[PDB]
Amino acid sequence: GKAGKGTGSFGKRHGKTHFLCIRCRRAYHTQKKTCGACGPNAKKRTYNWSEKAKRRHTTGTGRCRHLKDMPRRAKNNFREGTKATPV
Amino acid sequence: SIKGLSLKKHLGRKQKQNRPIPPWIRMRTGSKIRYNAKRRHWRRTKLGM
Amino acid sequence: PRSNKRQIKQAVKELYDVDTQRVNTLIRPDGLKKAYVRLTSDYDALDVANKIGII
Amino acid sequence: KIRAYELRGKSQKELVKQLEDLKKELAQLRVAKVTGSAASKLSKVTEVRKGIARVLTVYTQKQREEARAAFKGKKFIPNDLRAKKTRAIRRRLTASQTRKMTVRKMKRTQNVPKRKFALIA
RNA sequence: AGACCUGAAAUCAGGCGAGGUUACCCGCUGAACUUAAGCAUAUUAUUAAGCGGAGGAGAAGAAAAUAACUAUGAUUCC
RNA sequence: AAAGCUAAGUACUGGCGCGAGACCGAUAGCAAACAAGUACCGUGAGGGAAAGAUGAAAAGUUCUUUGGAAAGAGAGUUAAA
RNA sequence: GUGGUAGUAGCAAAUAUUCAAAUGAGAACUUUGAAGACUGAAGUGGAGAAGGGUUCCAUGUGAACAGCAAUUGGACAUGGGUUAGCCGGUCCUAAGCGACAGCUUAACUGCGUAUACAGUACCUCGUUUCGCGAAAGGGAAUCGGGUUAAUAUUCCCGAGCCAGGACGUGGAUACUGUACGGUAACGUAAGUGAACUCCUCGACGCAGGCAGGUGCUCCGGGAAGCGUUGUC
RNA sequence: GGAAGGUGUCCGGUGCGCUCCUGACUGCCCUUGAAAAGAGGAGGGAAAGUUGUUAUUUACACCCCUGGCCGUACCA
RNA sequence: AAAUUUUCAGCAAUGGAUGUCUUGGCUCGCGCAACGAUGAAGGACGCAGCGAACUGCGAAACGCAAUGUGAAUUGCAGAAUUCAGUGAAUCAUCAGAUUUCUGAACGCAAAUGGCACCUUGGGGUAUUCUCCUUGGUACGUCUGUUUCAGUGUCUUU
Repeated sequence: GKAGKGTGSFGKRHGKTHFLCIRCRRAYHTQKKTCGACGPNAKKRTYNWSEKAKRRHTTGTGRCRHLKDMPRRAKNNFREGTKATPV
Repeated sequence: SIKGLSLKKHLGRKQKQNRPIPPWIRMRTGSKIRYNAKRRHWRRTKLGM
Repeated sequence: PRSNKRQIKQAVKELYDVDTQRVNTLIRPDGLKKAYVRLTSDYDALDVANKIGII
Repeated sequence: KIRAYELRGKSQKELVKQLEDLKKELAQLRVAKVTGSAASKLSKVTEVRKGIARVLTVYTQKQREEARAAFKGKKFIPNDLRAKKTRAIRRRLTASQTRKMTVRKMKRTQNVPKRKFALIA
């Protein structure tokens, strides 16, 4: 019996359930076409039963290209279409 | 092998992150860095990408 | 690496002023296109490689 | 050697020629990196690619000044120039609309004005 | 032939919606461990998880109100 | 009553920017004082570390000598190796 | 974090190594020769897929790793390497799966074949809804020799073929209207055919023997080189 | 010689042989053994063409032009 | 009596406790209101003279313009000019620009830089051909516009 429960059966497994998702990781179920973490759905998949899961992937963990510049921008009341003056 | 161009580039990138850190970097001021932490051996530890 | 085989033919014609027979093209592991470009039998390559300084 | 105030003199024909001139010199530096050189040469790449980025800035700066000169005080300004701010800030009503009252509430506001009154010692 | 009524089309002209964040806020939906020295009503709890929607605050708000007094007088909070 | 608007006092483990402390002092305090939600494990949902301290100044031990080299031994830097 | 156990258990499957010289600080273990063995074409051989991801190739080397060793290495370091009209993906549809119209549900979801989806101007036709789903199904066309440290039906030399679109010279055919021949089966250098319709190929099971063919294996003569030779 | 130049590459057999392929048969089934893209044929006779710049031939023969994108190392 | 075992001390080894530090945590208080179809958060791939990561940035790529400060940066290299200056800087500030491929993600798709059509400007027997090149084409919904359909209700030419 060599298809086995352990060592023999571990020889058989050379599939891929999951490949990289474009949005999320390696959750993208290829048959099912959906992601374990990111979730085809417009809304991003996230749950209050895991607070560490939210912690990993929220605002600020990434680059924040638009957002980082915001505090400075709002400090000056969003001034537009002007320059600094030469003295 | 019969890969897509996307998967080729992910592989491609992780060759380029698998080299020893420059010698001159440790010499520079206020650095505690010693040998690269993230180095990987292709047998020992695996990508899936 | 985004470039086309018909663009390389015309870009090489614009830069070095030399007409191309046959472009072949290949994406290195890096993520860089290498283009092998055989020139037409009219021209010579060792004239052009000295003009650029790939020599 | 380029400075950006000097390029604000030069014409829309001239800027293009200079941009092209730098890109030749940037290309002939890449050749020397590949074949054979010293570190005396390979610092000159840093000067010139900042030179290129100046000439793109100044060109695009003049492109927008002529547009804003032309569409000044006019409706239907192109989307390219159109005052970003926030999404929420863009939405809302003008101070005039929020401020504006009915003909009824005008009369109650007008005829009962704010009076400076005081209490005696 | 011409007035309406109803329903379509368009890469028509100009606009608006979607998704993200969780501390507080609004609405639905909705448990069990647990306590009762058992347990079923009860309790945990009109809570957690789930699904929607906001704002610098939100909701509430000028009585189809309290009272039975010599009467009080939107709402919120202490 | 079966239609509607309305600031203030009030709430605020998030964001943004300040000020404190009879608090903890690297097995503590956040999981994280360091390239920490990192390395790494899991097909996946998820799981998730260890790791602070030369000296005031690198002045981080040239030079002779043994050895294949690593090192050792003399000598040397420093207030001290 | 560190002991005793302890320099102990143990390193014993897959028949097997030996001699010399070279290299090196150092050779039971690297390379080259000479012998001797094993694998024994449903191979431990030559090529692909899944999975891996630079392990490939060259030069170099102080550690550690390769349960002895190591001058060796899939280890370490610095460089280099993957060339296509014809090889595949791409195109088609299978089992199935996403969405349209709508229909459910507070939504999350779940269902989803319902619908008004050619001859500037003038007509006359009009029933199917978009897409995904095969690197073993279907399907346009490629073969020989050479070449590099590492690529080849992809590079080079030579000989072709296919899809799309076409100028030109010289031939066929017709000009009161699309070629002829054969009794026929059908034929030849060519030999117009819109709308609409029908048909063919694409297009298909398993077992059995029989006949023919490719490649392999085999026997004999001829011409080259090679081996054996105290004996034939 | 210290890479230049030569000859030869010929003519026959054999088989229940082994391999894969084709061909026509025979049998088996309460099992009868995919679809679509695409290529072509036919029926039909719509159009054009009046002895010359015509018009059908773009696979009649020859001639001419273009062929994008991604995989391609190596183990197995 | 050696040797061995055990015990006590000295020196050495092994190990990282104790002590002293601390650009980090934690808690309380006080202010402020500012993401997104003008493409957000998050993801992928790139960019430095000599960089793997972490920070920064997007083919203008550890940055460009402007303003302020006024001479550095630094591990090495180079640049020296930039030195009574229309100007050094891994400087501060930030009002002007860039902002690849993505993602609500929007032409159809998707383990594919796959497969279309329209459109601007140019490049090679052609109005239908191929090529490069610019920008488009998702869904819902409001106001207006244009073109329609209905033996819906009406007159009637």
